[PDB]
Amino acid sequence: SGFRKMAFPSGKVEGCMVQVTCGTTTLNGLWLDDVVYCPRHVICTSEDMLNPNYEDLLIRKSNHNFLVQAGNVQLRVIGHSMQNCVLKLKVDTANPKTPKYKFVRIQPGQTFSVLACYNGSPSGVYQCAMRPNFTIKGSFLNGSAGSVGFNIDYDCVSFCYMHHMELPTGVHAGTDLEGNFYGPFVDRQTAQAAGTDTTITVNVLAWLYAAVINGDRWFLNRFTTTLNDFNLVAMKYNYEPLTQDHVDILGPLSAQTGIAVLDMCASLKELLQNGMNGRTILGSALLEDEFTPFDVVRQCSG
Repeated sequence: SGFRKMAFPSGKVEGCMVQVTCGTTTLNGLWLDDVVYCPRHVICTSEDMLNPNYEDLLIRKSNHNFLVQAGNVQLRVIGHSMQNCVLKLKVDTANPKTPKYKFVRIQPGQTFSVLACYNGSPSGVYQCAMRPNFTIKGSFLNGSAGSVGFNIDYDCVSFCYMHHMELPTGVHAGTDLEGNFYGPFVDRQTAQAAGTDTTITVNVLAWLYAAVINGDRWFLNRFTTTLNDFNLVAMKYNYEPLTQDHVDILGPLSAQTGIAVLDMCASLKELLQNGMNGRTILGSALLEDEFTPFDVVRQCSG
């Protein structure tokens, strides 16, 4: 029993982490086969980040200007190109520790693990969600750019995030491993406010089911509700609409607990309207929305 925010084991990703320096900026790169992926603002000085012409800055750079280090060992760069907001550095040595891997672009509300790095060296791993406004609430310091987010199926690593930017409000923005940003953000130091965020309703419900499985049951009321009536109340508290697809995803958790999804919705309605009255659920005093139905199944019935 018990329930915690759990990341995937990072080992397979740790063996891919390298350090990339170009002139004076230093950050993290991802080494798969004979290519190193990193954020293109490795070629930016602090000055020209306010509005950079990436094409103009890159043309002045040689292969030899890219200093790529895998621990101690230097890696000779023999080619470079720019794909959207990432750089692909071809090296003459393929990473012997390359796992089986995919590149995927995830959906708002999905979760993944982050291996935060500095100077190519992993420092910690944590779990977070892609917010509905396409930010992530990470923990990042300066030089963390190039850290990646991922999921691990069985032996296969699905890379879904590379870190680029910190927004003035303290949330973070990045790309998939093809260099396309999530949401309307750019790797320019200008004004770019996040959209207003919302709560990931399907995740809150999954976390309520996890509570029941572990034995926190005090919030279960005796009522039921329609999907439309639930979505009217969820709208008012800034919750994402719940769809029949979300209801279908919650099915196994419903079967395991004996509680129909619309019944759990009625219980969550009451929590929304009345609050928690100073009680806790799975050790938390607020409604947690960064556990997907799959994270709940992985940790409870697994």
